[PDB]
Amino acid sequence: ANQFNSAIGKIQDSLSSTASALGKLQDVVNQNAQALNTLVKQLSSNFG
Amino acid sequence: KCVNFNFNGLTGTGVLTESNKKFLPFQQFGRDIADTTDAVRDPQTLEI
Repeated sequence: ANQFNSAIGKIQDSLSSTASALGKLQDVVNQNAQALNTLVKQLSSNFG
Repeated sequence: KCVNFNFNGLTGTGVLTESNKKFLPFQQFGRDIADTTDAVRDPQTLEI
């Protein structure tokens, strides 16, 4: 009981102190952001 | 309302709504992170 309850508390402290553990999902948002922004910015290019 | 708007610098079609944004006296229009114009100032009177 003291091992599990303390382990869950460490997860809550790890997620609050370290925000880079979720970067796996943040990359999906970043890949979408870079893809959506690039497709819009190509409208300004002259393409010759 | 949906209208075709041209103030002195560009052509475009959209809905114009006055906002609380503040432009510098020498700043004509402005663009977003996508390099598309989201705002324009009245060339005649002072409106944003």
